[PDB]
Amino acid sequence: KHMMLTKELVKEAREKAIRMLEKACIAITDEEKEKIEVTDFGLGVLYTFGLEILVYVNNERYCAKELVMFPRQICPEHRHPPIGSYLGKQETFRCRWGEVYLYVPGTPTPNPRARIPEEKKRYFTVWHEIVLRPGEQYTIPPNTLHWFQAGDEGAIVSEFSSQSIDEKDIFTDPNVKRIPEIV
Amino acid sequence: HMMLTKELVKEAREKAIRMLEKACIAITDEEKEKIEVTDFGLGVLYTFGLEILVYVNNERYCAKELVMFPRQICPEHRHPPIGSYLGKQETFRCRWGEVYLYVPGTPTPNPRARIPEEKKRYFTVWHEIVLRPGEQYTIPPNTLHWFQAGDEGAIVSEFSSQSIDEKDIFTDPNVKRIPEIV
Ligand SMILES: OC[C@H]1O[C@](O)(CO)[C@@H](O)[C@@H]1O
Ligand SMILES: OC[C@H]1O[C@](O)(CO)[C@@H](O)[C@@H]1O
Ligand SMILES: [Mn+2]
Ligand SMILES: [Mn+2]
Repeated sequence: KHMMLTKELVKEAREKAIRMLEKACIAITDEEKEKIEVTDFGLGVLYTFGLEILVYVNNERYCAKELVMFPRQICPEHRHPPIGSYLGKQETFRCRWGEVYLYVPGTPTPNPRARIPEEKKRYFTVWHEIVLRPGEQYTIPPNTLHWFQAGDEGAIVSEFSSQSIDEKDIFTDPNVKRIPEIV
Repeated sequence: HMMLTKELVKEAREKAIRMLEKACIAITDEEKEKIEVTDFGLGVLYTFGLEILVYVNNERYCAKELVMFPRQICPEHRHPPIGSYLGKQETFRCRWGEVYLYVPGTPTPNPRARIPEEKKRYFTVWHEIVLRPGEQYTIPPNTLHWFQAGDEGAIVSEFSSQSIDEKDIFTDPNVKRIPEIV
């Protein structure tokens, strides 16, 4: 069934993300702990498709975030398009802990590490693999299709970017709604 | 006073690497060789100095890790407009240790920072912001600021618009930003 993001699911996920941040020695304030965003992308299977996000700062000039991912959690394929005169978000990912499998346009990598549910494979169209372990980075230019899945222990991945406007992101999966609906 | 030598730089790079490791911040072997050590041209690295890792710096944004040994001071400066570029805006986030940041405003009584008496004239802003791990402050462009780490040192992340270090304006006319490693 097309399941639902509940308050209890959100609380459970927020607490798990906080433990992961603490394990990686990343200090976060009590106020920030309350502002960790939990999204299941409107797909109803948070532990399959989902992200736990801390926004450190986001303004017209720049943005920085911490993306926390549970084991094998997937961020559905999307891109950050131009918005009016804004070029669109460019971002640099830096893995801080665990490992993540990032996919961008290019020649399909053989034997990719990511495992996508069979019924959703149609909504993953780019297959050039970049594996990031702690300390490693990759930069995604604006309006570029990408998606990612954490490894079997999960991941913490920093974002450094231009202004973020999540509401304007374009997803390949037409079922995705970026902004959560918590019951 | 001294000149910044290759040996002093390598010693400071190694100490900054150990501090990053203590804070559990992963860095690549390539990044270890690219940590910048500056004494701002003032010849007292352990008084005025910074060890910097630039994670990324382009036209759209910049992120750095600033490592500071106990009581290292960044001399007072601002990031000005450059042509049509507004100038760098930056957000600092303390990751480890503690740092004393000073910005324009009413002088704070009993500041935590300790500055050399003979350099006081080149520190002109005195409104104090203390940042402990997890805490942040944002400096608008063309704003005078300086900072000193606490008695354990500090690791302070920067999130900012494009960085152009060469165009920074320092209050101390003795400061030279761009290195002279002999
Ligand atoms: O909106 C989808 C998510 O994608 C990211 O850029 C990672 O690609 C996050 O900043 C964002 O919240
Ligand atoms: O150049 C002076 C230094 O000041 C900072 O913005 C911190 O204020 C660093 O990015 C820079 O390297
Ligand atoms: Mn993205
Ligand atoms: Mn600055």
